[PDB]
Amino acid sequence: VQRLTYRRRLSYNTASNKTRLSRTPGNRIVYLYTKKVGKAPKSACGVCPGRLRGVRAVRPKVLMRLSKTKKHVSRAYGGSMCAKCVRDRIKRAFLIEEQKIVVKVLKAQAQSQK
Amino acid sequence: SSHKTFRIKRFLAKKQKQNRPIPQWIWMKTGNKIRYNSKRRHWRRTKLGL
RNA sequence: AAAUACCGGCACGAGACCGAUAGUCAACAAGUACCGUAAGGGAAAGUUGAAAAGAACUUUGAAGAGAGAGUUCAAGAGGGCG
RNA sequence: UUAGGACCCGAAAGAUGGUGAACUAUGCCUGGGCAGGGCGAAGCCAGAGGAAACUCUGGUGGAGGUCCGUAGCGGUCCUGACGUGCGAAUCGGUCGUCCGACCUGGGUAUAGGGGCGAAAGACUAAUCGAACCAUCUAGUAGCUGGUUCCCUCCAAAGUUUCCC
RNA sequence: CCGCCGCAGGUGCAGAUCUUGGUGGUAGUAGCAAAUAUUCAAACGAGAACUUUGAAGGCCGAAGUGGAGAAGGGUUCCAUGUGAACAGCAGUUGAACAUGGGUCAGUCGGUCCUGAGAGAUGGGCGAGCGCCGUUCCGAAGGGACGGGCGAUGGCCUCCGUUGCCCUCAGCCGAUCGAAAGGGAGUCGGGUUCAGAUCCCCGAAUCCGGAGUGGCGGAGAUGGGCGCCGCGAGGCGUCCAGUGCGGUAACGCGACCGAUCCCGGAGAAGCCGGCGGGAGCCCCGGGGAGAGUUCUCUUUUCUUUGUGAAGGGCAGGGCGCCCUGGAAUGGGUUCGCCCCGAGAGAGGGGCCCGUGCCUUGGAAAGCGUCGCGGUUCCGGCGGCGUCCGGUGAGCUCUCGCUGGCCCUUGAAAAUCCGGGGGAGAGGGUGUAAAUCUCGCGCCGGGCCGUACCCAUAUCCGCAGCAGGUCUCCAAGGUGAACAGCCUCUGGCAUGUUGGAACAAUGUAGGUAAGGGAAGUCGGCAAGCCGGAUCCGUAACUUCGGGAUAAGGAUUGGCUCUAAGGGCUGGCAGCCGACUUAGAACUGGUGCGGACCAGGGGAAUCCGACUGUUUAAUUAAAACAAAGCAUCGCGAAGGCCCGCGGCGGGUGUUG
RNA sequence: UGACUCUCUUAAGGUAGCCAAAUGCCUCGUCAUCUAAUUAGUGACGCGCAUGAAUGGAUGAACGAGAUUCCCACUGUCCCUACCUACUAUCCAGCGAAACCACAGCCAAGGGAACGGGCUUGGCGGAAUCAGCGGGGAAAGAAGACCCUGUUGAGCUUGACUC
RNA sequence: CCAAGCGUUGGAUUGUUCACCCACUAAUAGGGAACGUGAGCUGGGUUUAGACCGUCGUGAGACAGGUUAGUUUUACCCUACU
RNA sequence: CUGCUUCUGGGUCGGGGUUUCGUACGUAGCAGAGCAGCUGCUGCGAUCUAUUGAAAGUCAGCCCUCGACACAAGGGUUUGU
RNA sequence: CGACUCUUAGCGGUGGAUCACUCGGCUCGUGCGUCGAUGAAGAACGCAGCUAGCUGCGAGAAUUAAUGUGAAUUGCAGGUUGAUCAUCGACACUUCGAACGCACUUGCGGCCCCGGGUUCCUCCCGGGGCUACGCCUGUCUGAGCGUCGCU
Repeated sequence: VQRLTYRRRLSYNTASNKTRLSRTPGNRIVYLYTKKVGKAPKSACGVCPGRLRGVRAVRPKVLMRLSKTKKHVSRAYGGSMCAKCVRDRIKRAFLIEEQKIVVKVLKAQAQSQK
Repeated sequence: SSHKTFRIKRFLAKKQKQNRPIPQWIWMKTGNKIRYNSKRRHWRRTKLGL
């Protein structure tokens, strides 16, 4: 039964030195040294425990090769922030900026009776 | 080891070329006093320093 | 400046000195071989003969080793051999 | 008779300036590693018995400087083997621990009256109640040991006084 | 070389466990006894217990005596010759000796980064070599977008390289520090006596570069108007154009943009349970070649390929998204868990796919059977390389989910997305600036690469039973990576043989009857031992004690029943392992070897786990939680330094 | 015996507890228990030489390669030895050390530096050897680690002396 | 009294020589031989280094006062004996 | 301690005797818990019974052969009053 | 007769004393009294037809040029218009080293200038020269609510 060796000098089971079983066209099993499991970008908001959508989960120096559209979603804060926390901050941007006008108009109509 | 430095591999390269016997035309000279090579350096016995 | 010092250095001259277990650790491929991780520790080892003339040749042996022959004043000097 | 190496050999020491954490001690950094079983913590489910309060029952779950036990790591007893050894500490059987105050490789920090020490004056390169190297140093010794030709002539003392 | 007369001394040896060298007796003595083992023929050769080949018998038995590495070694590698020395017997053999040979990279490492740390400068200290210190007592930036004034190369075209000066800049420490951390990107087949992810062939891929960019595609070729002409088309003008689709999640091949700001990836522990996908093993067939065939055996054994990068599809995952409004609460896991902050049910979206299919690709590999070139060959050929099923299987890997912590489990290089919108671009065109889209062109230096990697290449003076970091891990028995036996691979018994079979040993056994009477002492040995079914005391901190104690059972055979998938309260088809009950049966033997707890009643001490005198002491010692004092509010407590506006606790209160 | 009382020594006079304990000199303490027999063990008894409360006292499940006594089971530990097996030793071919060694190597007594291989006096004494063996060689080992001395040190201590 | 020919034991506790005791016996007499006998063993006790207790000392430490853990080497020479 | 030709002697092998163990393989059976498959025959089945005190070993340091089969008058070194 | 053992002698071994030699020390004396950024001492690694060491030397590498000298060198080959030796003044002198671009890997550059890849054209390739610290004299450039000055 096929017992098979490390192919590199690194003779330790470290995160760099990780392999998988690969049957070749020579009808023999040999270690191919696997790439690491990439992570999708986590949200810029900081209340979303899950990772983003529409962005490739890949090791971060590979991102040079990826096309622009593989790295973002087509939206305001695309590939940076989640859809949930954007549209709650479109509300928060608005209802605060409205509340500014509510006290702005009251400011003069709290002054004008004196 | 297998993993060498260029300075150490140069050190080992010299100590190989010094580890050869005398030429047998050297003892036919006039003022000849050399029988064998006294500084011959075996790899079990003497361990080269380092 | 001079008179003065000089166990290092570069040249030399000499001796009521030592004679290879002596005299420097070292007369020689000696601060060499070797040892210690390192600092450092640190040896042993001169002489064939006047001249290699270093033993052609033949012979037994698997050879190492011999037996005759030969070289030399001398192998009773045979390549760590006055 | 002295002072000097002072007739020759010899201390335990002391001082000075250096080299060591490749072993080991401890902290740090970055890696690797650890069968198969027992016990069954909370949480949870359903059922039973009751008036609630609740008291049970059988499952589930998979806790623990938890247990048996392998590799690992150690090293109890035989006071076995060996004891001019395989070995300047090994061998065999039997043993301690084996999810954690765990084991371990590199890297790195601490250096000699100092280091580090779950503390034994243990460990610090086969060296430790003060490592090793070179020098001061031929240290000093009222104490041991030795102190090399011949013949000839003379020939003792172990008592007095004083003395760390 | 010496006599006599003087002169001078390193001037006389048996001793000093004297110093150096040499040689004895012991003595052809002790010894050549750790890990089961050799045997037969033959070959070469002067010569064979040892070499080689063949056949046999054995061993390691996948936690190996196997196949590869890291440290270290440094030529030990490989071939050929040699037999003096060395290899503690021998040698035709060797890691010996002597002659030559051997390590090929953009992709594997180093290089790059920073970690703990190390360490210049400034400053401070110091008699001084220096030391401290690493952001601190410092004028610590030699970088870029913009604008005239000029020099320049190409028809100075208008731009590249600049010169002079305006506006912009913090992120805060030179440098060093990992061949196991981070860290873009190479794989298949073949080839050597010794080298291959490195050479050859064939497939790619990464990064950087391009001066007038080598071509495409995108940008980006729209919409109103006023004329001819059956109608299309037509000739002119206005304005528009930094891309589009989906309710959304987000998708499509591009899809302008600076100083700046924000963020992400790099970049996070151990452990448990469960799932997905591989590798291997297993089950039922079919081939191909072997082995057995005295008898039985549709037999037993071997073998039955498809790389990277693409594309598509599974299959996983989702703490994404729309509908809708949920109690008679419901969905759902092994456990959980989930929900009016939006469940169920329905419909989409994304990510990962290492699986599968496909380009690669059958042309190669392998299995075979057959022909040539006697030899010079990746030789030309023919057949096959198949169809399935299982699973709490083991190993790796991916995901989901919980536990644990007075433990919270790295930094940087490098890389990317966004937010802004300063700018930039062309005026209907040969459109422009611009493109993270498809292809094309060039380039990738330097160093390491052999071999051993341990009962013989390392370190213990040695081929030393010691020590020394990992990866891969078959079949049976079994709870098992235990032990025992076997396959692949490896070996020749561990520095010798032969002949005997005495004492004394060393290492295993067994003993009638008694049974600790032995002895300091049950030391050593022995008993017990696995599983299933009953049963389990004192004491207790209620957890334990506990496998307490004490019993019964166990083989082989042959049935019975029970426990499930899958298609249309029942049929149809596929089960894969376990449990219980039973009969029969042997000379009562059965956990048959192997593996594998003697038990009880007390006392002393230390709670426990842990640690300790490496090499005579593993304990009652040390530690430990807990308890209790003591100091100190920082110009401080405690402590270091030769020194200092020094340093540790202190990234502390 | 001394709850009560007074007194002395520079302060208090050992309280709760525990005990011939790992702590008790006497001592093999006395009593009970275990045995046929117990300087052992366990349980008591306390005028305890010289127990005692974080120099911690008493206790105590679980735990222990810790130290003890007993009981059951099992046994060559033994009565009392015997046999077998493997590797040695043994003999042989090949190879081949070492420690040690004044010269050496048979005793009885005597005397002697008071325990002789040698001397004296008697016993006596026969080549060269092999396998064993532990009586002797006051056997080898290593300038006694005990002890004492030295105007020799070192580690440590403190109320030594000097800083 | 002649007399050492021949015997003089098995055990509980004790490291013990000594002692005491149970039981047998013909009897359970005393001794020597470097207080026989460690290259014969054993290592219980003493009498290293680790630890604990008590008393003692200001302390380091002391204690024929308890307690526990604690490396037992070599013959192949010459003799003697076999 | 023995043997190595009285035409015989030892050796070897065979056979006897002895003795150890406990009933061989094959084969047969209306024996066998049964079960499967064929309409009572046919498979599978531990085991049991018969053949069968069978089979196997038995001097290497057991006993007797007179049966096969070779072999056996040799070599070496020494010794004189 | 023995073997064996001892003593003596002859011879032969083992061994390396003795004696005799001495291109070496040791000691005293004399004359000189000279290293280095123009890269020292020291170290590393190379260099010979056949060469390991020693010595010699440095990619011009057991030496080059010049000078003197006048036929060798030599273990073995091989090939006077100056062989070879000494002398040494000219030239040359790899890497590390005070050690110098920054690091110590032989790892990374920065700038100017040449030649290939060209068709100065910016990467790439090779070559060349600079690129350390402390400091003196001057030089240039900017600094300061330093002390003033004039506008």
